[PDB]
Amino acid sequence: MTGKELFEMWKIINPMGLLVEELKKRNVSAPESRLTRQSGGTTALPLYFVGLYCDKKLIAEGPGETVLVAEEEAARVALRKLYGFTENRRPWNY
Amino acid sequence: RQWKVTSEDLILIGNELDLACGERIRLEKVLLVGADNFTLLGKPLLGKDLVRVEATVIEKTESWPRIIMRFRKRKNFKKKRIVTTPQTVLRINSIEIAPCL
Amino acid sequence: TARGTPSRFLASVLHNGLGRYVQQLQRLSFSVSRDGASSRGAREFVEREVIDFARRNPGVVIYVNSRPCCVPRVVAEYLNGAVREESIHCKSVEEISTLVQKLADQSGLDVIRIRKPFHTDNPSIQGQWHPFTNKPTTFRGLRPREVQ
Amino acid sequence: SKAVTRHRRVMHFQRQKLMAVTEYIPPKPAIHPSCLP
Amino acid sequence: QEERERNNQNPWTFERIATANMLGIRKVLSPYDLTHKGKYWGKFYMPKRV
Amino acid sequence: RGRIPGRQWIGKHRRPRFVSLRAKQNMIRRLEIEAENHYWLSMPYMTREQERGHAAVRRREAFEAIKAAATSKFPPHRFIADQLDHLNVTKKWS
Amino acid sequence: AGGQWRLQQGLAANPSGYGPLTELPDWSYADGRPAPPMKGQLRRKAERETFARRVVLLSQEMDAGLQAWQLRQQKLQEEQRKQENA
Amino acid sequence: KFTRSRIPEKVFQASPEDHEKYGGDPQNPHKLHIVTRIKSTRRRPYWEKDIIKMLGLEKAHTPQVHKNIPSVNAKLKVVKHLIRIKPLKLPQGLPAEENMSNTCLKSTGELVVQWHLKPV
Amino acid sequence: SSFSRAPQQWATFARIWYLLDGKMQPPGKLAAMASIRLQGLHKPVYHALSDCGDHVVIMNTRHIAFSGNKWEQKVYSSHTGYPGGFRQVTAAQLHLRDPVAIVKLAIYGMLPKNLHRRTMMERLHLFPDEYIPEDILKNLVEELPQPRKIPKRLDEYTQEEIDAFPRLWTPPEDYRL
Amino acid sequence: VKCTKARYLKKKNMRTLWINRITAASQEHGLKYPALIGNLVKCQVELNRKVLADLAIYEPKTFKSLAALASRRRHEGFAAALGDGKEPEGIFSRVVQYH
RNA sequence: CCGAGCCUGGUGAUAGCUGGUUGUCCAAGAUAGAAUCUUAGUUCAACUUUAAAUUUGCCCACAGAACCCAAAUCCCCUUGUAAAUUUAACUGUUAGUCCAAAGAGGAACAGCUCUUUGGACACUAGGAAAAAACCUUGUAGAGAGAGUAAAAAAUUUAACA
Ligand SMILES: [Mg+2]
Ligand SMILES: [Mg+2]
Ligand SMILES: [Mg+2]
Ligand SMILES: [Mg+2]
Ligand SMILES: [Mg+2]
Ligand SMILES: [Mg+2]
Ligand SMILES: [Mg+2]
Ligand SMILES: [Mg+2]
Ligand SMILES: [Mg+2]
Ligand SMILES: [Mg+2]
Ligand SMILES: [Mg+2]
Ligand SMILES: [Zn+2]
Repeated sequence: MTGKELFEMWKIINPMGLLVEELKKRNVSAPESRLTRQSGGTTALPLYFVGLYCDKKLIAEGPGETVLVAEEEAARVALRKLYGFTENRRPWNY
Repeated sequence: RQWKVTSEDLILIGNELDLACGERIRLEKVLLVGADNFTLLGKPLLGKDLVRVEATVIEKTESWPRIIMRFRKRKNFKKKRIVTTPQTVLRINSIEIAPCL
Repeated sequence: TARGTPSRFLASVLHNGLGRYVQQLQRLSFSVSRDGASSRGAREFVEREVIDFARRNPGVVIYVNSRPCCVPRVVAEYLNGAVREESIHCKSVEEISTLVQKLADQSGLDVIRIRKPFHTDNPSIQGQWHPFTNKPTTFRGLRPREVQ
Repeated sequence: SKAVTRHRRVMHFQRQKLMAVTEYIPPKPAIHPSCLP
Repeated sequence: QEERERNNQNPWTFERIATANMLGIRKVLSPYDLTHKGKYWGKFYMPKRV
Repeated sequence: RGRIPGRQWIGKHRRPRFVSLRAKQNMIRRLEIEAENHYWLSMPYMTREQERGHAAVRRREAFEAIKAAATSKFPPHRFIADQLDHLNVTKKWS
Repeated sequence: AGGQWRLQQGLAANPSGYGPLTELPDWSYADGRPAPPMKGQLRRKAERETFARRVVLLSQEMDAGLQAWQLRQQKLQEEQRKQENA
Repeated sequence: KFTRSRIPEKVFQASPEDHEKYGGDPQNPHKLHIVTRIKSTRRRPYWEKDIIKMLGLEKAHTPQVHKNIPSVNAKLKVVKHLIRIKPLKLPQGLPAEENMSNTCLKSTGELVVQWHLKPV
Repeated sequence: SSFSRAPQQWATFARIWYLLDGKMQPPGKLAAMASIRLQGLHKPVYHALSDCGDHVVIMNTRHIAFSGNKWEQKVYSSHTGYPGGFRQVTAAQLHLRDPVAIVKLAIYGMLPKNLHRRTMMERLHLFPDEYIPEDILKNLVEELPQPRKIPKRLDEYTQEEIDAFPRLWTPPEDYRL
Repeated sequence: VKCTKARYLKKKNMRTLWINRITAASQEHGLKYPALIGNLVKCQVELNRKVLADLAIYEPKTFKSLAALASRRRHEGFAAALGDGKEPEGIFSRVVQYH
């Protein structure tokens, strides 16, 4: 299991909806998605960064081809941050 | 030769270490250690008590055959040599830092 | 030569080092001849050293055919299904001892050019570089030379 | 060629390196001897 | 020219380098150059040289 | 346009090489090292007569060792063991 | 890079030359046992030992030669005294 | 024509400014030279080449010890431009037989008899 | 990081639209900066095999300035291919006929001589004056600074600077001036 | 023959690539490679160019920390150029003595 | 296909001349000249090579080496080093180019020719643009290590009582 990341082991649909319902479980504000940086909006290979802000403070951001893909990727990042399966997490002890 | 390594990662070394495969060893020299929010630099290398980097030997193998040809033109000077160097594989099992600072 | 010869990235079988290390050589199959000056070294080796070798390596299994053969050979099967045969024709006892021991130490995957001398499945800590890491933002995120 | 020539015989690179190192660097104080004194 | 050769702040002079042979420059030089130190090159005469 | 006669680094007319501060500073540091060598070669420790006859014994011993090594030349020895071991080519199991 | 700085400070021009960056052991057993010395360090130690032996040999030879010169001049003085006695 | 050059003896007479510069006391002079070959013996005459291998400087940047005596200073003058010379000075006294092993050079010409390879 | 593979790769090797104003800036170092940004050396993930180039937009190439009498001394020369087709034009003539060609040629020279030079010159963009098409100034990121500052003129020096600057000499009153 | 002679140009090309990458990151953080590496050596960190480039890529925070270290060492060296002695040595310019 | 036919044979004519000369790996190794119907070759010397015997071989410190009309050299104990001489057996090199220096010839021309000292090339590598001969640099491999070597030209010029 070491190499494989979480959303590569476990498939999800509507990850931003999952994130919203989890934040409602935790009783925090519904976050809003806002693009932070972008380049090539008119270009055929655009690049966007979408951050998810709860109570006007960011907890996750994600890159993407389009705004929607960047948004769902940022939701995925937030889910990783919550569940503690980040790539910067403590390795498995032996 | 300097490497950067983490846990559960492989490295290859161009010589044999006189160690049975599967055996664990502690790496003494450490030029640097770093986490997501901080880093520890040496002058040049860090203290022994500070770090604990452990690596297990996985494999000892002859490198793929390297050809070397020496050729000089219109002098009838041509020669081949095919060499296979020994090389060993290590896996970094664990990295730990001490409260000492 | 590298371009004619195939290549591969460094990798291990089942991440052999993390948990318990395992002897990745399943099996050895010697084929030696009773007669034949070529096989005298192999015969002496199977006489004296192979015993202690098997005692040292219980996980591996050793088969000896001992049939007529002009060239004595040795086959080695690994966990990966990789087969590797070497001809020990006119080879001394210590030579084939080193040969067998390095076969045991070897991993069951082809020896060919290795691109990188390392492998990090989690290379990125502190975040991988992207163009927008080391440049600041703008008030209200305004592009250069735009009113609103 | 000969040592003595009508033209100025081109010298060896080390020779002209030496001649380019050895010069009369005119010494004067940091202050010009007209404006200040 | 005498006060020039006395006043040059350059620590290095053709006299010194040639009479010492500190870089094997005797290869490139002539045996007469150590007396024709810098002023001469063949028939010519470069007074600015010292 | 811009060519020059013959080979460009030999003959009556050749390509004019020019010096640079790089070369100047390099050679002046070399001859600075050489001047330090002059200084250290000055200031001897002993004189000729003090230096005359102290290493004669060592030089004599070295030369006598060379003499012995040169005189000590013979064929190697021959052994019944190394002659008979060739019989072991027809070894075979009963 | 920085070779002149290292020399001015007293360190080797190349950090690979000498110092703790290379002379220390690069690995030890996890049990804390010491590993055997590396071949490079072994040959460097042998070289340094021969170096020191040669230094000592030269110093001893030359100071013995100077002492021999001294006592020869002393014997010369003594035999001049003997002459003036004769 | 090119021939091996004789050096005037007056060249090797240090002045007080040179003494104050290089830190060499004419009284109580050193006795051992460390020598390191800096330039290629190639593109040099056979006498320089053979004197180099005589002194034992066939490899470059490999320090060799020699005596500070005229018979050796002669060769060192012949090939002074191929080599760097510095004195050998040590505070810890000559290496004893117990400390033959743990010796160490320094780039400053020092020869230390104990090498703890550890900071203060 | 905690990013997925393809989006992380995309964000890492994405292209950037740099913007530069050439108002009295020299085409030499303008093209230097542009060539660096186009080759992708500024990216620490640079490798020639990987096309890590970036788009660049220059403005006011008409209002560029040389150092010296370059406008007269410099000559851009080209051969049409036919006999008598060898023609030289001073930078002044070449600017008057095409204000973009000077910086274009400067960059074409700074760039390496491989087949990627033409692609990088395609990614590049030039505009004679302060005007950009909507999409092109919409898909921008940042304006990297100019290499040289522009010295101030007398009509620009405020009065307090002039007053703070001291007077250096006293004229005699009897003088026409 | 070209396979065997390609090894040295492999070494050279990869060093040139490491230096290019480090120069890029350095001028991205305001510095440049000569000053950066000189100051690192002065502060006694012998981190070769391959790991420096790998840190520039995968670990930009550590790399810009090192660049800040280098720049501060530059400013300390300039203070030393102003007054060589007769002053307190830089806190980072200090060296560790080995024996 | 007649300055004297063609076929066969001698005849595998001869050729100091041209061309060609077959498996792997390692090592040592370009060298003053003389005679010759001889200068496109050869014999001797010299150099190189192999195996042996013995001891001095190289660097060199004072002293020493012409009246006539300079760089350096010969000899040379010490010292630093490890080579040298002789014996035995051959082969091969004996049509050579540039740089620096001293000269001769020629025009104080030649990428010109002739002698001497040294270096390089005809062996690898980096540089000077490509480059035989210039500068750094030599003893052999693997490295995705590091310190260095030689190494990038500067110049704008004329008033006058
Ligand atoms: Mg001449
Ligand atoms: Mg030509
Ligand atoms: Mg006829
Ligand atoms: Mg007919
Ligand atoms: Mg014939
Ligand atoms: Mg032929
Ligand atoms: Mg050889
Ligand atoms: Mg002939
Ligand atoms: Mg003698
Ligand atoms: Mg000629
Ligand atoms: Mg000629
Ligand atoms: Zn003034």
